Amino acid sequence: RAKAKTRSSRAGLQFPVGRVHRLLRKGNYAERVGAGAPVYLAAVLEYLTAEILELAGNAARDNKKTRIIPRHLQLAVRNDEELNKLLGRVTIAQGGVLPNIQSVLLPKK
Amino acid sequence: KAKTRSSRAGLQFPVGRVHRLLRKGNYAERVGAGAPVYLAAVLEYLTAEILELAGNAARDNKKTRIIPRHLQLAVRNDEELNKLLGRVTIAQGGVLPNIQSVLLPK
Amino acid sequence: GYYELYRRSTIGNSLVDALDTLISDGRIEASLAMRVLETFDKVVAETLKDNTQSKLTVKGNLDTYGFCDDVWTFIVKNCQVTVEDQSVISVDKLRIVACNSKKS
Amino acid sequence: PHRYRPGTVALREIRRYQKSTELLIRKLPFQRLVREIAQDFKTDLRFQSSAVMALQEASEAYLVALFEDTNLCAIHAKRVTIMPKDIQLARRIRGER
Amino acid sequence: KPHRYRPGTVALREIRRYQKSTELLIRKLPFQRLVREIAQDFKTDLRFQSSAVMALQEASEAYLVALFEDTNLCAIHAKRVTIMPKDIQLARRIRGER
Amino acid sequence: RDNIQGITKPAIRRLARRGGVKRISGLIYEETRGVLKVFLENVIRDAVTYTEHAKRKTVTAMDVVYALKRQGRTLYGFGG
Amino acid sequence: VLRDNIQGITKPAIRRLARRGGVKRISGLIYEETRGVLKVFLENVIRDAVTYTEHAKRKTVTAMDVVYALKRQGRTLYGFGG
Amino acid sequence: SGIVPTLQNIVATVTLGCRLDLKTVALHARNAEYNPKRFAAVIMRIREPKTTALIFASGKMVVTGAKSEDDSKLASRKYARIIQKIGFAAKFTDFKIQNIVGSCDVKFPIRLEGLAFSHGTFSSYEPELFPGLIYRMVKPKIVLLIFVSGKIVLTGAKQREEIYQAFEAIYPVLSEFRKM
Amino acid sequence: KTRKESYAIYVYKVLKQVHPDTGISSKAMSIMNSFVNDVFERIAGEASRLAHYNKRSTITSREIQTAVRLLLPGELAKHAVSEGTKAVTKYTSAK
Amino acid sequence: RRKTRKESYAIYVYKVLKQVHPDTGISSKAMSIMNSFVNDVFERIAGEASRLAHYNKRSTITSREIQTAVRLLLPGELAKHAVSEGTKAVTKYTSAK
Amino acid sequence: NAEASRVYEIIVESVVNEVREDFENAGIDEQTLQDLKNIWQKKLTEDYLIENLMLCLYDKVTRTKARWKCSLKDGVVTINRNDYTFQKAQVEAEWV
DNA sequence: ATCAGAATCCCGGTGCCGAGGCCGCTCAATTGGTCGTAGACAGCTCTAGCACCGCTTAAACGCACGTACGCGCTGTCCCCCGCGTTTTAACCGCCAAGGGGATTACTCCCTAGTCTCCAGGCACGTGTCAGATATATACATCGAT
DNA sequence: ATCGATGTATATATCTGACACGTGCCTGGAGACTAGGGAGTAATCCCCTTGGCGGTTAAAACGCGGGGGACAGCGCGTACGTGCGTTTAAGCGGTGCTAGAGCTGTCTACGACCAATTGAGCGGCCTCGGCACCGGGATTCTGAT
Repeated sequence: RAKAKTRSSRAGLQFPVGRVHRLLRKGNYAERVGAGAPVYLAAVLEYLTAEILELAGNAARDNKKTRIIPRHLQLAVRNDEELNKLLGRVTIAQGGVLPNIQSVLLPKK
Repeated sequence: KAKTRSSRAGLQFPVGRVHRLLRKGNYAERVGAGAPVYLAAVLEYLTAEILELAGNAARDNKKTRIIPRHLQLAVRNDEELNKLLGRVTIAQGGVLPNIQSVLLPK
Repeated sequence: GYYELYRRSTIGNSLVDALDTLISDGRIEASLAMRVLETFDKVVAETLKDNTQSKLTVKGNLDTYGFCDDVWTFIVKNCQVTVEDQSVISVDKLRIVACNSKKS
Repeated sequence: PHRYRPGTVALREIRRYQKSTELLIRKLPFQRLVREIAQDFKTDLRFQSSAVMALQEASEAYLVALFEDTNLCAIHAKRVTIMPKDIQLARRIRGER
Repeated sequence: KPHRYRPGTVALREIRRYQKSTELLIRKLPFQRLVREIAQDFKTDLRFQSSAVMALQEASEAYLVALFEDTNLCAIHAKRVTIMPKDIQLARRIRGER
Repeated sequence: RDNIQGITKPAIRRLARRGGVKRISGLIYEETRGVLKVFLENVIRDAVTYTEHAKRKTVTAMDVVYALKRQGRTLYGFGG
Repeated sequence: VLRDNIQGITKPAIRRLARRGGVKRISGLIYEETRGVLKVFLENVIRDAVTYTEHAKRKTVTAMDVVYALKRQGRTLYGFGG
Repeated sequence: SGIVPTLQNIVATVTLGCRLDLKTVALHARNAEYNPKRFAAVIMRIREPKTTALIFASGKMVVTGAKSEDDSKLASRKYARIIQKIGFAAKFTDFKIQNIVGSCDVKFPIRLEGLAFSHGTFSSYEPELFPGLIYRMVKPKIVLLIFVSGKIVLTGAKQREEIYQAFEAIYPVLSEFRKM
Repeated sequence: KTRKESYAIYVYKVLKQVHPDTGISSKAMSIMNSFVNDVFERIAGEASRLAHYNKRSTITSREIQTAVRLLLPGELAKHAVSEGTKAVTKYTSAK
Repeated sequence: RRKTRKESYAIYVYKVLKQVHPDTGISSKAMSIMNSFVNDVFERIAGEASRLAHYNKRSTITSREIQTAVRLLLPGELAKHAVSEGTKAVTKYTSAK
Repeated sequence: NAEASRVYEIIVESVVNEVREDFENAGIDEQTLQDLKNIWQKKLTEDYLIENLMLCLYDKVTRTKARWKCSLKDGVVTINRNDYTFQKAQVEAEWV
């Protein structure tokens, strides 16, 4: 019998291909799930995770901290246009808001 | 002799088709016996509400045939169905005749 | 392709008088005469589209109207007409004949 | 001669086009615009006539709803004329700008 | 005379402070009690997980802050700085909540 | 009861300051209390419906998250 | 290759759409702003509809493709199939 | 009561029994109006009374504008005489009036919003579309065009005693909503 | 196939039950059919999510009832729940 | 007793984080947010692919439906990069066993 | 009558200078239209069931209870033995 | 421009509790092999989408002019903001009971699955009538004469 | 005030095409039966929620002066609406044709499914370091002169 080698290592991913396949099969999405569908979906999930993790780690470095907290995820999502569009209807707990003051409210000389 | 499930439930909507669509719609791996009966009853009631208010709107326009304009008037004048269909566009429905009071002449 | 009712005018029935006089004099014929009349029709159409400028109105009381074959006809009694391009003329009776501007 | 007060035939137009139900944009220019837009996404495309009609229904309903919000935020600014900033405010509050 | 800031300087300082921070701006026990009296209208003798009330408070505060952003923008559209309730009606009406 | 008055004037001022509001009229407090109350009625009504469907007596964080996702406004960080 | 058909959404058409919306008085820059808004709206809907069409390996945009593209955007349309 | 309605308009139709080629009657009959792309009937009017006719190709024609039933019958006979002088085998038959129009005034304003509230079974008032109530009286089959100005106009009858009975029936219910 | 499946005749029967003198346009029938498919899909999706949330694998009358309470506004929800329970009671009684 | 297993993407998000920022940590609440994000995006893409398979009368969700759902949901640059990553992973998975 | 004199002058000049080619296809002479215009100018020296005349083109006809409004153009009136030419005309009368 | 003062930032010690790594269990993913059927592909059909042409005509467009409304300025006044003082209840910590969420075990009954029959519903075809259109009459309303 | 123009209601005739209805038929739903797994129910347990108590402290409530913004009013000028005549392209109607939708047949690879197994992944324990707090000095911003 061959040595067990996980599907995520075959696809070169960190996200679980097998767990995504099981969640697709039990999720009642279709009566059949293709072989490459969990691979592709796990790759897409890994890419989106990596994008938010670039932006949140950069937000944490800019705040001079080494841990990503909800504020860093909030800043990461809102300062990027496409992740803000993807999470437009999404609120992040303990994330706060973007620092934004309307220019007419600024004092005048 | 076979009698349909809609006649058993006293409905006009097809219980059998709703059961088939629930089974083939990939909603759960099993579908209860009372689920298509309940859902067909709910669909029939909502159809009855839309059609009653649309028939009233058609009588208001001196018409004996429901057009999309009557369905739009029925949906938008009733607040319950307006909340139900707030994100729904009705083709050839027009809008409600609403004028802002500021724009009216003095 | 235009409306053929302008021989009922003075200029038109004088042309038909001229053409059938020359027919009776024995050099022209019906084909020449008819081509004269449609050429007359085109040139009266163009001269009335371009080189008219006066302003003429008549107000009166109507006797008999009518509308058939794309032609309005009116009879107006005791009508007052005025001329401006300042003379007002009183005329007891006048008849109005017209056809639609866009030919079909 | 006789001339209407400025705003009266405007209001009668509002009443007429709110009473009516037909599509307000000329059908063929809208179809040409849809073809032009679709050339960006995929070449030599085809369209069902019902597809272009569905697009026109949706586009006109979207613009009429947007103009209702635009009129509301123009009235909110103590105006009756709608400005482009009225459309920008309506679109940003709606969440799309 | 004691030092007094001009009207609006402290307001801007508070804007910067509360936009820099992330904590809940409503006291937790009053919100707790408000959630419970609203929940009495739907089902008597209810209980709440602490995380449930915290989720409700996060959602309510995010909703109110976004509503105040739209309220501020539609007040500015009226060439104003103070927000009156007509601003809140305009924001909720354009947002399809009325 | 007075629990809607528990959403105090300084709390509404702080929420508006996070929203970037520089000046607040006096009627905003009652208006915001009404808006918050109807929002909470919708979300708690859906959460209690989710709870009663599970034959539960405690409103879980899942019920609130699910009710909010039904409302179209998705909350992260509380599970789901 | 079709070009400059956004101007086919004429000034009177935008005025009529405003009239149905209840607008009494219209500025002059409203027409250009509305043309831009209509353009971006149809790019969104037509991009989604062409994506739906290409997934079905078709070459024509079915009316149902437009209906699903509208439903995806929350702008549900009744009257062209469900 | 002490008021009798005044008659305004009578519409009546008369069949003739033959098919008509209306082009020749348009050519040979004065005051005739025909446009095939607009309306497929000729329209002509006479001096006595101020009334019109709508001759169709099927021979069925309608007379409206008269103010008395016998003089309307006389006008229909005159139109039949016109088409007989034209030369179609069209004889006078099937005379029946379709509707009579009566008007009256009450000389006081009406709390007709309250009348619509108290009589919502047959009342319809919504102001900017039409400023007059349309009351559908069932005994007899008469519709009502009433206004706040007091101009009581009612129509839908086949005989004058019917509209008289409708007027005396509506008289008390309009009288008990005298505005101010 | 050439076969197409629709809720046209059922909407027509409901219309004859409500107003037994009033017709309906084909375009209005298309709107009504799309309305029924939309409401069916919304209630079925909510019931599917209810079944998934409570780790159940069946759609029952309870799932549809709770989905109706979630999606329909309050007075419509009350009447639709009453209608659905009445129909389910009649179906089980008649078996 | 011993409570049942609660599956989460916590370890996978952490592995991705150690690849993308080798020295940056993450709090538990931020991990809960990222878990909710992965669950939400999984549900959105899977639901869109489910509807895609239902529309085309198919009963199988393949990589084509996942790709089209990704193109439908994600904005443009995110969509094209996610399609690139998914295609790369699928061709690498098929190249191996 | 000055403008109308110019009208018939240009119309007779017009007719005589198109009719060259479609007369000379038959090909007789030009003296015929010469003395035609000569004698032409000599000429121009002068019951309720179915000369004064006006003749033109119409645009629109509307009717009230008894009154019409009619906008009339492209014609020449024949009245009072003084033929006049108009750009626009309005005809309104009562029917009593 | 400048200075007193208040608010905020930079730096360091403390410390504490939560992130991260380790260990053990266990169950879910993996490997392997079978089998049914979903779909990929070929091929035919025939439908409707595109392209063209011509006529009509209603709509768009350009222009001209008046006017009313957007916008800027000013005055007022009032009502929110900043701040000091008093009160009050939020919050933290701790304890304690017990309600119910969660888990496990067992049974049973309810639905998936299958086979057979038959009729409900849909495609197709066809009479026919609701509505669009047009006329005439009476009445209300807006703005210019 | 009169009145011309515009909009609305009612009775009637015409014409059309979309609508309601009759019919075949065929495929999907109902009847009948079986099996097995999900769900209902009972029992347990333990944990998390509710409730209370105490202090203490920061936040809320209240009062007050004042100044800055809201709002009303006024003026003006320009941009927009109204109406005209001219231009133009939409729309209707018809014809042709062919690209492509859509359906059918067939065959094959692909995915559900089942059994054995093992190694990833989750719960649990423990630890140490990253960040919050406290405290002090340096920096920046603000109001008045």
